[PDB]
Amino acid sequence: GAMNSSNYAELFNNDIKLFVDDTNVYRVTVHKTFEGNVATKAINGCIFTLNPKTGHLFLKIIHTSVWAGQKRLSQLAKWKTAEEVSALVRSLPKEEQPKQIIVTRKAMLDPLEVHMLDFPNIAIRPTELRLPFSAAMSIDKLSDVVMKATEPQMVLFNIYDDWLDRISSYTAFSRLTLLLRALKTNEESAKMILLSDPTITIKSYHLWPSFTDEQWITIESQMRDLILTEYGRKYNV
Amino acid sequence: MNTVPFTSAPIEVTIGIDQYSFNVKENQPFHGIKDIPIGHVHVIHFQHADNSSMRYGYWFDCRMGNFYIQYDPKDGLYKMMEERDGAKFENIVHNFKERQMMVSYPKIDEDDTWYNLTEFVQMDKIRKIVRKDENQFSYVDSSMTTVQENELSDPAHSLNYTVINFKSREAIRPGHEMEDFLDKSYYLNTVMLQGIFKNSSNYFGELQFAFLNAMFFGNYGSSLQWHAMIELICSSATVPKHMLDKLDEILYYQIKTLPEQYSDILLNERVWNICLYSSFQKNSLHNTEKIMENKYPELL
Ligand SMILES: O=C(O)CCOc1ccccc1
Repeated sequence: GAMNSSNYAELFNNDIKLFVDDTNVYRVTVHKTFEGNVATKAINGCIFTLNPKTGHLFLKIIHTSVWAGQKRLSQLAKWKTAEEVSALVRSLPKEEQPKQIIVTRKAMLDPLEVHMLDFPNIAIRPTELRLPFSAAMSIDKLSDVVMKATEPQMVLFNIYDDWLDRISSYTAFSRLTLLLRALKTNEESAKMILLSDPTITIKSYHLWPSFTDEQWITIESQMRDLILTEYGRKYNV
Repeated sequence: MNTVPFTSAPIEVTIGIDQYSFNVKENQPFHGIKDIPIGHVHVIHFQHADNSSMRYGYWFDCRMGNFYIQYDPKDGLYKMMEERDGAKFENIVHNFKERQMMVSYPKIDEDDTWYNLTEFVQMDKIRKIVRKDENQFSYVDSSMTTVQENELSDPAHSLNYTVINFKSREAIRPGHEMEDFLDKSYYLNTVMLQGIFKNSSNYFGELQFAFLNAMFFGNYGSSLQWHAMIELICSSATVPKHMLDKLDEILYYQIKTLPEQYSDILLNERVWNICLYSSFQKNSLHNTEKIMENKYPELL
């Protein structure tokens, strides 16, 4: 079935689940040709696959070479995503394989179901949550490793840093989605909020700054204000 | 010509014989159907006046024996039986005619509709889909589920249609996931035609049988099968040319025969828009497309 906010706590029970977001798999710049036409050039992309209970992000880098000589790339991208997620599941020990995969875009359902035929007991589901995972490429260290890749590559991160040492997975996911929604809504201002104190640093193995508990409360407030400010600007409220 | 006599007609009923229908009143002096063109296949079907729930009937080949109908007051339905005493049967059907309490099968000579609907339908293949080996005829009704449907609860009383499932390992070669899902030609040609049906005649025969069970009994699983078998052909980029041209004819006569007021429940909009306007064979169903647009534009 489809996921939503009635059964929202279920995301953090002990059944393993994986969100898959394909919005950054096929990425282009749109530029003008010598004959005056407009032409695309692909740039590196990524599959965003996240277990929300543990913070484990499996970031598969999609190198531009996979598109060479291919047609209908937006369609192919969904099948490429499905192929790689299926491969990820097969590479995991059985006790680590998900019981559900939740796709952020309904167009991924048939490609993933077809690639996952060998796993009849893994449920493939859409969700009715509007998740901001498209803004994953606003996280500086994720963007950097994607744009630097010269070959297909799988990179691993805990997208929650060390937060689970102090907060629940429900709370961590809420913090993540708030940060990413802010980055999606006003990227440059959201980055300013995060980097405005140069004495709070990002650990070498972390994605986010080493905020204390009280500093996170302040940051989260500033992020909620950013989002509300942009809503008011957009709708003249 | 053959005869299907009735012992009596104790309950008011609508009786179908092939594409025709007539009514019988309660305890009307009715003793069956005469003048039936021997064919290769026939169907006699029933819908009771006092309870239109359960349509039901019997597929039969007049060449495989002498068949009659007798009402069963315990089970409450008209049952087909076979008469093994031929001289007894000739004695009835050479008289009951001599009494004139039978309706005449009314075949207009211009009308080739029944073999256009059943050319590929065979009784030996029917008896594999409807498994009741002790009888030479096959009972179908409105409620019978299909083997496939049972996999998603009395297997004896099921319709054993060939399972077609576009999102199954049978349909999709490992390593060819996108290819085989977007172009079902492998599944059609290697798996279904070469592997299971053996030739297109057997394929069209099940397709035709499924259509007729959907139309005559309102059997939902049959409708699913009919549509699935159309969609498999239309979703294949590579189909023999004889098969496409023959499919257009087969579908045209099915659409032509369909009751006009039954289109909301016997035609799946998604499937038909895909086959006529989006599929590999959108340009190969010229006559079907023309009858569909001029008879059922609202669906499209
Ligand atoms: O939980 C941690 O922080 C260490 C494990 O981190 C992983 C992250 C992605 C995949 C696998 C493990």
